[PDB]
Amino acid sequence: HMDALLTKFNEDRSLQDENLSQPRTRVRIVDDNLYNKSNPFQLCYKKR
Amino acid sequence: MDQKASYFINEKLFTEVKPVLFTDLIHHLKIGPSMAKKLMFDYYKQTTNAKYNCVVICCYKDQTIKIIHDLSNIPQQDSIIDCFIYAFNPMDSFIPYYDIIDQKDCLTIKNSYELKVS
Amino acid sequence: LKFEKVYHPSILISKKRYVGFSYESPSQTLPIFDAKGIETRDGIPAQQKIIEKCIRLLFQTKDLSKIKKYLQNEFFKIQIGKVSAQDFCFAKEVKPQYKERIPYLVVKGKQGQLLRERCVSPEEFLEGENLELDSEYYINKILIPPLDRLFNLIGINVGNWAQEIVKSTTTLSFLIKKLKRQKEYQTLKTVCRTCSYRYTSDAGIENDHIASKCNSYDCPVFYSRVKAERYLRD
Amino acid sequence: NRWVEKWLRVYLKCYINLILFYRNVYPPQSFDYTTYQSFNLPQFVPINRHPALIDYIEELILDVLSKLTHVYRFSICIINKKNDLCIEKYVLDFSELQHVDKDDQIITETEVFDEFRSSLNSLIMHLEKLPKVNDDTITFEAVINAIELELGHKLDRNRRVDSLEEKAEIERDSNWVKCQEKIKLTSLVGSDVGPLIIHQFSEKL
Amino acid sequence: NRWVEKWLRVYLKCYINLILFYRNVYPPQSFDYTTYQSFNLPQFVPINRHPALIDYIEELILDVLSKLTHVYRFSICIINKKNDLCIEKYVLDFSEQIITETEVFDEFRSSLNSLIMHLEKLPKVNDDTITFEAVINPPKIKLTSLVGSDVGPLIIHQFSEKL
Amino acid sequence: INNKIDDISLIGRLLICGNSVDFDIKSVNKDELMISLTEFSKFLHNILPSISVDIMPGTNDPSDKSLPQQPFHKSLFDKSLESYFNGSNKEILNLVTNPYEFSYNGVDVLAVSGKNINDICKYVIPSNDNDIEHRLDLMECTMKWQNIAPTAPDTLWCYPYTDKDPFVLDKWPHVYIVANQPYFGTRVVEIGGKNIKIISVPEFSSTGMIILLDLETLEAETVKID
Amino acid sequence: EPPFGYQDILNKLEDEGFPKIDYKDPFFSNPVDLENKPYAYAGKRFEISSTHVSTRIPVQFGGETVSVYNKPTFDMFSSWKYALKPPTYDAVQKWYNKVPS
Ligand code: SF4
Repeated sequence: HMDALLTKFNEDRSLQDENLSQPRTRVRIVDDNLYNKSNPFQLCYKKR
Repeated sequence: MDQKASYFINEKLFTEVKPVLFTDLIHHLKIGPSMAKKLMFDYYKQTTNAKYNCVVICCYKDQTIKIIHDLSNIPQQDSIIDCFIYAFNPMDSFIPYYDIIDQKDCLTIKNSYELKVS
Repeated sequence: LKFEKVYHPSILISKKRYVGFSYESPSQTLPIFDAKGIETRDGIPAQQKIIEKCIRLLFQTKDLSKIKKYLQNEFFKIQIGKVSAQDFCFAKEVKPQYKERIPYLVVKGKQGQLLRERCVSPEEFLEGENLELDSEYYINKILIPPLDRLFNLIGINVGNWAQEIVKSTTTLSFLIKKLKRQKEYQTLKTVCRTCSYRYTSDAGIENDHIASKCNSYDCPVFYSRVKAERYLRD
Repeated sequence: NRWVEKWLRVYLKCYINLILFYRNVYPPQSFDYTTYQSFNLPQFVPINRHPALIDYIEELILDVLSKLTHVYRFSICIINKKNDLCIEKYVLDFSELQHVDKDDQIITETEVFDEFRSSLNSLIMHLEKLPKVNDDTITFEAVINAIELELGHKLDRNRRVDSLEEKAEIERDSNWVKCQEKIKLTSLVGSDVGPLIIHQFSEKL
Repeated sequence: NRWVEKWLRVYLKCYINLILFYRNVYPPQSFDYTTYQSFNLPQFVPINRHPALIDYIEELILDVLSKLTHVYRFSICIINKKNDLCIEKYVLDFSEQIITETEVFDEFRSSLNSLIMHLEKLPKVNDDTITFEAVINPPKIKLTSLVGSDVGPLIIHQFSEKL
Repeated sequence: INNKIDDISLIGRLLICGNSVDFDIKSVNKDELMISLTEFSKFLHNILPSISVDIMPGTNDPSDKSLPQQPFHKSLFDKSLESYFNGSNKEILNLVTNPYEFSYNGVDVLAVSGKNINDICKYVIPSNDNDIEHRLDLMECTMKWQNIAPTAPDTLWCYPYTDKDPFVLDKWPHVYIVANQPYFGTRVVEIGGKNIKIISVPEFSSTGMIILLDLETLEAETVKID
Repeated sequence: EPPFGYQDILNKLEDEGFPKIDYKDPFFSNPVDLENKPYAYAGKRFEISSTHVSTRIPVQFGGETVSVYNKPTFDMFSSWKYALKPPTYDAVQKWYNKVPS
């Protein structure tokens, strides 16, 4: 089909110009929620 | 000239018949997904008596990502940029089985917090 | 002299002891059960229900291995502990007069074999073997109504069946068991609030407390909810 | 062993009920693709639930696994309502089994499930690649080409039977009858895992 | 003869009894399909419980296997109206020193399993308005063959031309 | 699968909300629960090198069937994946409840698995009806009053609510997540307290409509997975 | 081969003294029950039967039931077929039609 021809047309991204043994890490995620609070909705350890 | 991939696809297609979905290619070669699209296109280009064809995902998105089953039709993706070819299937249906694979070599995008053994 | 709904088999131990599949006309099918006059008193309902199902099974297809698996299943229900707990409700004449239907529910058994004939509290909140037991007097009192009424004339010993049955990931198993009886208890709460809708106008959020405070001595979901809430204290 | 005939039971469940699905001997709307009929399936195998029928299927598999060394070749026979002539004879094998040896090694759960998934997918492939004409009026029956058996006399000789396990065993020898003993034959890719050699083919007419 | 006589005579008597039940020459619920097994088989073996009729078919199969040594092509036709063609021709073709007792005793299972495969897979034209007649040689007939007896010394072609 | 390449740049840390494995309780047993849970382990150990995940049970996956619901560790995972939560305490994956206050240095967002509003939207509603644009505003209401939505709330034998922890809490988020609707719905409404974006992510068999959320200009982006 | 009668067979069965149409003794489908002996009964004999093929008396050809009473012999090439009638197309079809009803 011409779907394969679209892949034939798009030869510009040979490898996306990534090293590809380099992981480009994406996010500097903060996640302040995880450690320094009790979760109210969570169980009680003495109850469990 | 990367036929080093192609025979490995040939056993998994033929000598046993479990389909490749993506992950065998990334396990074998650790090539790019664009390069994997090129490789699967090359396998499609150098097809000789495929028992049945694959169906592609489409790179052109328009807030839609659909596996094509109306192969002749163009399902809401009319001004199409491209397609990523994968899921070459012997069977009637496209189901693989899913398994843990080596990923420390194969992970294209790593974790924002890398896991610690601690 | 009418015709009046003859029976294909008939159990015939005594005077005024009918039971057969009665049916008035040949055009009818699934012949009507007849329970007139029958010897099969207080009349604790589980004996009547197992005798009815046993006769229904013995009489629809004329086979006895299904009776075997049904009676063995019922002895598992008593033994392992899946008890609906309306199965045994005795009542003395201790206070015509209706100072009766007293709370006395002997399915409980005895922990230490200590209290003589005192399985009294029908909603006693404790663990497993003070709600179900295997070796007692009422296992004899449940093995005699099949044997005397039905199994005498056929000769098969249901007491031999009782004698044959009387002897003969895990945290995820406990988890999925809690899920099983949690969905069962929520289904019981659903049944209870749909039952208790007649006292609210249309409200549904206060339905839970009125559903929890329903106390019948005789209701076929209430005792299952009692043992459901017996489980959740653990 | 114990785990290996569980794998044989699941593999034969997949094989038998998949042949039942692709021959349209039961309506396809009763079938649904699934992984759980009493155990863990390797693939999503279209299984109709129909508890008499699945009782029959696990019955037949527990019959075939009961002998487990006489059988060198389990098979599935396909008979029309029109004639008793064989339409297809799907070949399976119980050759060089672990269970006859009773070797503990090796489990290789993912590897044996891998080769089972391969043989199932080959069964899928050569069950769509023959066409669909006269899709109804087909039935099912079993056949075993086995190397050294005769058990059917165990009903006889005035035996007195006491245990349910040998009640089952007398049902096993009761259910099986020796028959009286080509046109086309097609290839199928078998599983080639070490302890479970299942060299499975197909026959046509 | 030569030691196939006993299992051949019980095979024809049980074949007649199975024809009598599953094509209802007599009433279907006039039988006992419960307490008799013919060979080591799962299925029901419905002999007529009539002592005079079991003696009648006893003498029938006993005399046809008395004339076995020069017997001709065997059949059973069920007749109430004009059909004039054989229904179930279990042709007893006389062969002839092979020692086959166990194997032929197993072989009469598969003959009788081909019989029941012809019997339970069989339509219904009319209830009880038919009568059988053993004979040695319903709009339209139909051809159907069943299994042979190659393991047995005598081969039985076991044709059943229904209607 | 690449949008060349910006989809990876937008995507953050994986957030499921409820519905980890669909099943019905009266038809399930041991091994078919582990079949779907180990295939969930396959999925999560497949995606865990790529994207870190935060997981929550609560409507039809195993739970207390309450809004405060204990999230079940060590059951969703095979032995390959089981040792990661022992190795990494809460970073790459942790078990969180049906509500959770995910805070990105003060971008507090609330999750709901959906049952809390889906029982109101379909199961227990004879009245208050003048259907995505109707049901979108039911959880707007449930956000506004912070109130008792469901019919069996807080459902605990010991310590249900100790005058600190309402199941629909009192501290308000910037986005509430609710799940398992027929269609997609994503509006934003401003109140006198804060701004709140409405998130109704559909059930996955109802065409998915899978969503990006927040945190650049507080903007959401769905994509049709069918 | 002149047969017996047509519907009067039932009358003949009544005439020698048998039941005109037999109604079945309730039977054990599983033979591990009956405490694996028909002698287990009450003060009088009831001799409860079994429809399973282990506890069946054979067909009584004349005055004798017959088995081979001999050694079963193993065969080298032999195909063995299954004797249970399978559920049909029609049974599963009517069962899936019964699911909406
Ligand atoms: S337990 Fe009480 S409220 Fe519930 S259904 Fe029974 S009678 Fe009604």
